[PDB]
Amino acid sequence: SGCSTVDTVKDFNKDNFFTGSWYMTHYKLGDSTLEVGDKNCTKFLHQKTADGKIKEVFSNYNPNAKTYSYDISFAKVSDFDGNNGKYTAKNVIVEKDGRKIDERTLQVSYIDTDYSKYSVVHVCDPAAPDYYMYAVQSRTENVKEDVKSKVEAALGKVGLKLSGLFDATTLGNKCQYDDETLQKLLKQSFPNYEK
Repeated sequence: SGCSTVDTVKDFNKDNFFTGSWYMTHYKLGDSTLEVGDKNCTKFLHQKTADGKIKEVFSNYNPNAKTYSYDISFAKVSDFDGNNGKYTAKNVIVEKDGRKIDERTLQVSYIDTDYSKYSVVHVCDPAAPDYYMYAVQSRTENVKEDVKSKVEAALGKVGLKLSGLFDATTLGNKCQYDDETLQKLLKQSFPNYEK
């Protein structure tokens, strides 16, 4: 019980992964049937800087409530497990302006990625294992048709199929992403979490 350990991408290229932005297209969150409050449109921006810091800023938009939530993962190259797509991050839930609301530790496991199109991840809180997430992620709002099977294989490894996940792209026509806040918080200094 607790957080599941999943095999991860071998030879993780941080520099090509932690650049630009990603969209979360499909996902499973916990064991229970998904409620409308957990049906969100998520986009995140990240960056790895020379100092070795990794930073990821999430915009989570719930079309049903027309509300945004924001969180930021902070990690350092030295939090990664060797050369695998695996690491621990301090994830902070914040307001638009970056004020801390709550914080937790996440274990992030990249099951697979080709860097330029898609990634498949497992995220889990070692202190709240009932909060686990398996997610499909894309450089575009939809996963590009020509990698749909390369993705479905990855999900295969973890006992899942794409159709077995919430398709966030059913929200699409109502999906919104707070690019302004994303850009602003990425640049913004967080001395309580940097280092």
